[PDB]
This record gives sequence, structure tokens and C-alpha cells, in this order.
Amino acid sequence: LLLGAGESGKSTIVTIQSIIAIIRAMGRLKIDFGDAARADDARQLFVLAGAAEEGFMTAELAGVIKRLWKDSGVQACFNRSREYQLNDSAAYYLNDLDRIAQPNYIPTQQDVLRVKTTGIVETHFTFKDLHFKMFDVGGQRSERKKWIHCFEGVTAIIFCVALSDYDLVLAEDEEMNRMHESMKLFDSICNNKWFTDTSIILFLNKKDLFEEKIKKSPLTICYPEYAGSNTYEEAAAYIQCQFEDLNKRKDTKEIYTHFTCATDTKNVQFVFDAVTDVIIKNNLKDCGLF
Amino acid sequence: QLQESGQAGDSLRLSCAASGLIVSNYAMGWFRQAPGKEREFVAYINWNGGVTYYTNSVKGRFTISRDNAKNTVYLQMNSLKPEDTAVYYCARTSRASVTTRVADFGYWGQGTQVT
Amino acid sequence: VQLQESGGGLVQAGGSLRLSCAASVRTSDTDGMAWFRQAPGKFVGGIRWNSATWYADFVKGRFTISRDNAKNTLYLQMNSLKPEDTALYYCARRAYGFDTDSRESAYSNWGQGTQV
Amino acid sequence: EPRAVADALETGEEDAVTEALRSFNREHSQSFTFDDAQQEDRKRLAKLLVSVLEQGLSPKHRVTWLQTIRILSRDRSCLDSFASRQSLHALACYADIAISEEPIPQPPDMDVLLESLKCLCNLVLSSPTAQMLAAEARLVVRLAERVGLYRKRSYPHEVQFFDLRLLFLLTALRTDVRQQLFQELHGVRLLTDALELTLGVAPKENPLVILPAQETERAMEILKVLFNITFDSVKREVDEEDAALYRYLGTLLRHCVMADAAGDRTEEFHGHTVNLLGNLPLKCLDVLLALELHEGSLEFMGVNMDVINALLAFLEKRLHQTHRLKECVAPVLSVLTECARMHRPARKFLKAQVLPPLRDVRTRPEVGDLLRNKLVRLMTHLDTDVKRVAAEFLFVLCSESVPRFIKYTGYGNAAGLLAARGLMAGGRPEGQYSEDEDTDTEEYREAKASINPVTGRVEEKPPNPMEGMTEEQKEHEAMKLVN
Amino acid sequence: GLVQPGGSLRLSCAASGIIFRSNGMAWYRQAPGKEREWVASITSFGDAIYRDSVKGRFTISRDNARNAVSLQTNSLKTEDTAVYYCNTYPVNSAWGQGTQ
Amino acid sequence: QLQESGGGLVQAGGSLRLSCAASGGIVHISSMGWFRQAPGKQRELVATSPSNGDIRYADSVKGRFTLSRLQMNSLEPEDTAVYYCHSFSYNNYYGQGTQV
Repeated sequence: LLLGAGESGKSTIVTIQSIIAIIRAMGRLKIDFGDAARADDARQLFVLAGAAEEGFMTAELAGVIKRLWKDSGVQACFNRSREYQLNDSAAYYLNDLDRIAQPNYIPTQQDVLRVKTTGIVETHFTFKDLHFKMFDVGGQRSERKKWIHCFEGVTAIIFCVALSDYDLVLAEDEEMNRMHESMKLFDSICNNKWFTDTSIILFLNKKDLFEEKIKKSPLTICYPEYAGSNTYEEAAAYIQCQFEDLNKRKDTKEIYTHFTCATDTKNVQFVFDAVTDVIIKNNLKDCGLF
Repeated sequence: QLQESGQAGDSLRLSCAASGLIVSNYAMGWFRQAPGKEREFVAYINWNGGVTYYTNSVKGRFTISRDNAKNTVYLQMNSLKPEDTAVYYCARTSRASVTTRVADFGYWGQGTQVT
Repeated sequence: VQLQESGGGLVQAGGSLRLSCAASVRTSDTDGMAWFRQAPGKFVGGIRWNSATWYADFVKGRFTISRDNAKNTLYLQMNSLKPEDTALYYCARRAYGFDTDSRESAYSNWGQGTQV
Repeated sequence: EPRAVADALETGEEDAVTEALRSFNREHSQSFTFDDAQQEDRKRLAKLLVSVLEQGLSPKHRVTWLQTIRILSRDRSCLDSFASRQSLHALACYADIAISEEPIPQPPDMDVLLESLKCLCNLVLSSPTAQMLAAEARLVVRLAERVGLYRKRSYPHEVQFFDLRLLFLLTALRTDVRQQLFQELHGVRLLTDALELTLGVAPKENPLVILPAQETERAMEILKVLFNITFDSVKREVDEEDAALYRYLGTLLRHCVMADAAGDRTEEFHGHTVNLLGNLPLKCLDVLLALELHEGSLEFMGVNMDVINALLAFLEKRLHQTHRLKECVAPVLSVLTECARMHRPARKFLKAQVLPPLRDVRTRPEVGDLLRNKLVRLMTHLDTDVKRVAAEFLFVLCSESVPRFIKYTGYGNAAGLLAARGLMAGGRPEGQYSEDEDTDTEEYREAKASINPVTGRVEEKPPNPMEGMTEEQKEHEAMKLVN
Repeated sequence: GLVQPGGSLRLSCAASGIIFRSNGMAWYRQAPGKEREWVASITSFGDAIYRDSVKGRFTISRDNARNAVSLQTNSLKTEDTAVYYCNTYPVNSAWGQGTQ
Repeated sequence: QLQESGGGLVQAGGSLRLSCAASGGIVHISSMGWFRQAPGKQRELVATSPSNGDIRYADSVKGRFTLSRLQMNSLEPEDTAVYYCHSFSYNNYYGQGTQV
């Protein structure tokens, strides 16, 4: 089966409010590109947030929220906000909200009033074996299905994560980094007396976002102990050896480590994207100074 | 640590083996070595007897089998000629290619010489 | 947030060096780090919300002001023949930032110490 | 003094200037010239030499003055004064490589020509201004004229090697002139006739060809040029006549790959040949099989396989380079996949060679010194663009069948679960590619209880169900659902 | 020239200007118009590449230390009666005269 | 490993006798010079006297020097730089020195 996060696309294996965070994203984007009295807006966005407003928005500050969106530079910052995982239908939510600021308002397309969740399978796939397959991302297995019917002896467990997100913090008012918390609960996963010898297949999704977010240096708060170079290979070997050696069973277990490209099925990323570039580089620097 | 036993054009058996307490599940290899001349590769037999190889003057009369279970090779020296008087090291490469003429692998045996 | 400064240069009207105002844990994203008029009587760091790291308003100094978010510290250079590199090194940690507004406000705290 | 050369040029007595430049030429012709007194007190000398390069210099002392030009071009901090528009004009005009002065020159001897060639490659290696100005000035049409004018011109190795090296530098730096030479001049055609002239040394052609060092390094540099120009968006770009030209290059590479370079250039020769062999049209690839029966030939399934066995030997020889893999091991593996996948004797031959060494049935699927074990250990390497290559290789050599793949690979789920969408549905189907359901030995006995992702050791007996369930033991969902 | 279907002749007209050693000769064919297609070519030694519709029927010969370039196609249908041409492969010089 | 011993007197208007000795043992040095590294620019060639005939002083000033087969004479208050000897057969055998 496959445990893991909700941020690596698990289907590959097969009244709504609270999106005002671009002000924290653009402030963390190293370019001051405001368009109005922005301190009168986002603080107004923190004027009465946190509880139930007069609707999902309210016509007082829905005006200034649409004014914040009226900055097209804020839309440029949102379009550049790869390191700011907001809601993927934020433009859809904004187009609903600008038509929703007037009263007697209801949208009817993203959710049905009476949703997409990964959920359960417990399927048989019958591929010349038995091959149980299961997922645990929901907290729905907290009623009387506590890891059903003593189903252990799991032939493989899966702990996938993406590594290019630690500077963005889930738990509020802290900077407890995401990879730091992932290697926190991996210690509760591995040393446990359930899955003692079986394969801890440790996926590592999203290679390219790491490859282009290593320009953010790896010594800010993520690994304040030590840091190698800024190249992908040494940092990847560093995090791999770290996460592998965190397992207290170093030799009796047989940890399987992998790496992958996220969504590129096309053959242009097989030899044509980077391999020919490296061969060109070495054929160039294999010569000169005559 | 290999070893194997040994007037007209005659048929002669040469049942080389792994009987020198030898692990040989890789591809084996035969070698002539005449007095004064260096080592001469003649026979390449892969496991399961699939591919075969001879040099340009041994192919038609010196066929060679392989009982790959017992890791033994049975050589049928048919129609003996004046190019018989070479010592013969059974050998076994450790590569994955039909590699000729280079002595890139040990286990060179003790070597037998036909009379 | 409740932080003190030090640093400065040499007392010869030629002391060109660094100054160190080291913060507590971080400066908030709806905040910043700045300073006041930079004398104990008769404003070096024109840092701002994100990137408008401006210069001195009433002094027009050559102060190579810099902060270190990776080190939670403002490392400023009150250099280049500073006769306005006096004692009361006010560095102000902020709670809001618009335009490097170094005019005795825009500060969650007012640091205290010396310089040179 | 060589410092005083710049002051002796000011008076400009001809014997003093020429003799001081001559002795300075034979002294400082080496790489990495003067260290202190040149960035302040030879840039003046560089300025005056650029100024005298501007006028056409006298018919004598040309080798000396252009050798001084080359020597000052060896340093880093004089390219800013030696890499201007009119300086490049003068150096091309003495180089006879610009189309601005093509019907002009009285027939030049090759010495000053190759000297100017050396100055040109020295500048174009390390001036991006010269990159811009070469893409501006379009030297490559006269360079193509020079490389096409070889079967009638007796131009030796030095001039030949050096101007196609200049071509290699310009095609390494400027992709606009890359595609310009690709479409606009049929550079693959001109490079194929250049390759025919390099191979035409006739090195006992009926046995294996043996190219000597000079023409060997020419073929190596023109193969660098060919790999420089051959890659760009060619992956499914098929034409009949262009495929015929690609097929001529393919059969020429077929005759070339089983060779041996002089000295010690054979490994890099083989690597550059297979680099050129890599990115071709895959439908045009299977001509590698197109080899006749012969004496001394590894005949398998009735067909020749000698070049495939030779490149497999090259793969095993190349795999040991652990410092730089993705240059050295990727293109042979990809071309071996594509030639294996388009031919049933190829697939059957490599599927009979590298896979069916089974391991000793106990130990783990990654320990062992066999080539299969090497590829298994390579598949988990942190380079994605070799791990996908080896995964595709073992999949397409495993006859496109997942239960065959898991029957010798434990991490193959993590390999092919993303290659196809999980691979546990209809995709990479049951083999019409011969493929019968009977691969066998005395194995699979332990695989009657095939605990598959590990090698299958039956020692899984800690139960630990001490009391009930989940009691501080599997109530870890309370920190999980946020994740 | 109006050949009865089933055989042909060794064509063998010599080129004009260069030597037939390490200069790969070839053959082109052309229906009576612009439409002209390459037939076959031979490398530095006797390695002859072919099109699909010339497989088995057509033999090409560079024939080194012999003068011409001989071509023995056999078992011809009525779908070859067109004009052919002969020149070097890696450089296409001025053409010859033509085949009736 | 070739190194030096370049000190430096932190006071205006005086002499500077510095040293740059041979430790690395590599042949073909033959010319020991200087550099002036002011705190706001590139390092500046001053005592370029290669022991190859006649010495050559500072291009800017005439603070008089010598070479040790050094002694910088009559400094000024403002012409301040991070001083280094400079021998070379590789390129940059600077060594380490001080400033005033």
C-alpha cells in the first residue's frame, strides 16, 4: 500500500473562504510591487479574519480584496508564486468573489451543496499475485476500522514527499520546516514494531522544483547544522544519506530509494533535455587553449 | 585451478570439467599454446551452448559442447592434424562479451598436452 | 523585537567599519527593520518592506546598510568618513513597512546601545 | 625588454620591432604568459598591435606579427581589445574565411592561413563578443566552402583540423548558426562527405580498419561537429531522402564502430561514435542489424550480431567510470533499447545474454558482481536520466511483461509504476514479440512463495500484538491527516 | 530501352572528371518529369544500400580496379521504364546523359 | 607552496622594508614584483621590476623601492593599499601581506 502526503499526485498510482496569502507571498518574493496603500489592505484582511464573517467575504473588505486583485502586479506575483501553494482555483475563487460581494449570492460549480478526496480502495488487482492496494491520507479511518482486520505484514510501505517546500511553514507562528517534520515522523514510522523488515520504499517526488529552488541556499533554516555546495547532486546525496541513516535499522532492513520527474512523459526529457547538454559541455571543455 | 586429461586424422575426446573444485557458470574458454608460441584462443562456448566461436582454422573438425549443469565441456578433437602439439589451458572469462585474443582472465589451469 | 545593537568604527573621524544590530528570531513579513536619525542629539538604515533598501533622509549618508535574514541581524556599514557615527545607535525593529519610513515610528521596538 | 617592445613599436624601427617580436614569439609561445606586468604594461602593446592589424601589414614578417597576435590572444585580459568588429574583420581577411573578400586573395600558402586560424579559434573560445559578431558576420558559409573544398585541395591536417575545430567552437556556442548550418547548408551532407574523406585512408579495408592518429583526431573532431549539429529536434523528423542520408551515416558508423584508434584514442573514439549514433531516427536505427554472415561472426538466430556484441563490450568497459556517468553510459543504453525493441533476434539475443544469469537463490537482488547486478545497482542511482534509461532497458529487454519483471526485480514496482500509469493495467501488453510463457531453470522453487520486493527470505516472525490494537501504537493517524 | 519484362543489362557508363576509388558512386532514377528518386549507393567498399522496391532484383557494383559501375537488375516489371542517372553519392556533380 | 612575509607599518610618512622569500621550490620564478590592493578597487601593479635588466618603479609615483636577491621608501599618508609581493611557471604567486 501507499501512505504519504497529499502533495505528490496519488491518482497517478491508479461558504468557502480564507485565501488571502499572496501578501505574505509577495512580501516573501524579494520585490516590493504594491499598487496602493497596501498596509491599509492586508491588515484590513487581518481586521476580523479567523472566525465567521458576514458570509465568506463581506462587502466592506471584499472591495479592498478586489482592489488587491486589481493590482495586476499582484496577479503577476501570483503567477510567479510557484513557492506559494495557494488554492489552484484562486482566479476562479476571485471571479466568484467579485460577483459574490453583492448580497444574495451563491456559486454552484466547484462544490455541490449536498468532493475530490483520495479515500479508500482495498482492491484486488489480480496480477498473478494477490496485490493488496490501499491508501491512508484521510483521517476517516478513526471510527471502528483501525487498520482493518489486523492487516499487517505489509509487503511494502510508501512515504513520498516533495523536498522544495520547507521554507513555507504549515503550522502557524513557527518555522518548523516541512522536511524537518517529515524526518520527525519518519522516526515514528521506521523504528515501530509493525514493519520491522519490510521495504521502506522512500519516494522523493518533484526533482525539478528542487533543481530550480536550490538558488535559495540550503543553509537558511532548513539545515542550519551544515551545508555543502549549491549544486543538485551533492545536496541530493546529502539529504538521501541523512534520511536513509535516520532509520535505526541500518542493515537488517533494505531501504529502497528512488527519484523521479513529476509530469513529463514525452521523450524530449529522455536524452534530449539534459543528457545531450552534458555531452556538449564535456565535448566543449575537453578542448581549448591552442 | 582448472585441470583436464588427455599418426592419422583421428577422433579424440577431451572432457574438460570444473573438477578442479571450480565454480564455472560464466562463459568458459579454451586456449592452445604451442612451444615457442604464446596462448591461442580456439573455442568460446557460452552457457546453454547458444553462441559458438572458432578461429579460422579449427572450426570444421574440433567441435565443442558444454554440459552446463555439471559445468563440464566435452571437446571432440576429430581428424588430428600437425597443429595438435600445443598445451591446452581450459579457462573461463569473467566478462559478458565474446572476447578474443586477450588474456584478460586468470584461472588458467594446469594445462594438458596431447601426444 | 527587544534587541540591542553594537558595532561602529574608530573615534578619529576616519573610522569606517561595520555596525551590528542583531534581532531576536526574525523580522515579520508584514514588518521590517529600520533605524532613527543616528545621533544621540543634534537615519542610516533605509531598509523597507521588501527591497527598497534606501539611504539616509536627513543625513544623506553613504551608509552601506544591510540586513541578514539568514542571520537575524542588521549588519550596517557606517563607513566613509562618518562624522555622524555617534553613540546612541537606534535600530528599530518594525511591525509594518511602506517606504523605509525612518521618521521616529514604524517600529515594534526601539533598540538601545552604542556605536563606536 | 618585452615590456620595452611596446615602447620600441612607438619609434617603430623595422629591425628592432620585428626581431623583438620574433624572440618574444619563440619565448612566450607557451600557454599562460606574463603574470604581473602585462595587464598594465602589455595592454598598450595589445592596443598598438590591434592598430597595426587594422592596416594590412607588409608581405613579410606576417608569421611573426600574427604569432604575436596569437600569443597576446592567449591571455585573458586582452580579448576586450582583440575582439572588436574591425579586428575580427582584419583577422578574417587574413584568415580568408570571410565572404567579404573571397574573390580577392592571391593564392596563399597555408602557414599564415593556419596561424590566422589559430588566432580565430583562440578568440572565439573566450569572447562572447566574438560569438555575437560571428553570428552577425556569418563566417560559416566560407567555412563550409573550405570544408567542401577538400577532395581537390591538398590541405594538411593542421589547417584542416584547426578550421573544423573553429567550426566546432562556433557550433558549440551559437544555436542560431547551428540551425542555420543545419537547414540552410545541408551540413549533414557536407559532414558525411568529410567523414568519407577521413575514412578513406584505406587501412587494410578487408580486415578491421585501423585509422592513424592525425585522421583519427580529425574524425573525432568532425564527430564532435556532427553531434553538435545532429541533436536539435530530430526525434521524429522523418523523410525518405533525409532518411537515406541518415542511413548512409548509419552504415558508415556501423563500419566505424568496430575499429581501433591509434595510440590510446580508442575509448574516446568509441564514445564519440556512439554519441553520434544516439539521437538518430530510431526507425533508421535497425540498419545496425544489417550485417551479413561472415567468417568469424557471432551468428545468433540466423542473423549477425557482431556490432551489437561489440557495443555491449563497450558498455561493460564504459560502466566503470564512476565520476561522470550520464555522459558515458546513457546513449549506448538508449540505442541498445531501440535496436533491441525493433528486432526479435536482437531482443532474444540480449534477453538470452544479460538477464538469464540468475542470482544465487538466497541472497539479495542487488549483491553480486554480474552485469545484471551492476544494472540493478545502477537503477537506484540518484541520476533520474540514467535510472529511467536502465529501467526502460530492463523493461524492454524483459519482453514488455511486468510479471517477468517482478520475477527478478523487487523495486520494479517503483521503477515502472510511473513509466506507465502504474503498469498494473492494459499497457505494454502481453508479448506478440515472440514471447512465450516459458522461461525456466531450476529456479522459482523459493518463488513458489515469492515474497517479491525483497529476495524472499522467510524469517518474518515478530508478531508483537500485545494487547488489542492501536494503543499508542497505531493511533498515529492523529498527526497524519493534516499531512 | 523497351525491355521485355524479366531481365536487364549491366548499364556501365563512365563518369566524367574524377576517379572511382574512395569516391562513392551511386545511381538515381527519375520518372519522365521532375520526380527523381535515389536508387542505391555503395560505400568505400562493397556495401550497397537499397530502396524497398529494388530489394532482391537490383545488384550494384562499385567494382574497384575495374572501369565502370555495373548494375544488374533482373525480373523487372513495367514499373521501372523511366530515366535513370549515375553520379557520385556524397557529392552530386554535373549529371551524365541519361537512360532511355 | 610559495609564500612570503609582507608586514606593514601602520603610520603615515615612513619606510617599508618587506620580504618575499622562496619556499615552494618550483623553478622559473625569476621576477618578483608587487601589487597595491586599495580597499575600493582592483589590485594595482606598482613595483614591476622583474630583475631582468633595469628596475621599473611605480607608474603613478616614485616611492623608491628595491628587490631582494624589498624596501619601500617615503610613503605618503593617503596612498594606502593592501600590500603584497608578487613572484610568478605558473601565474599568481602572490602570497599574503598587510595594509596600513
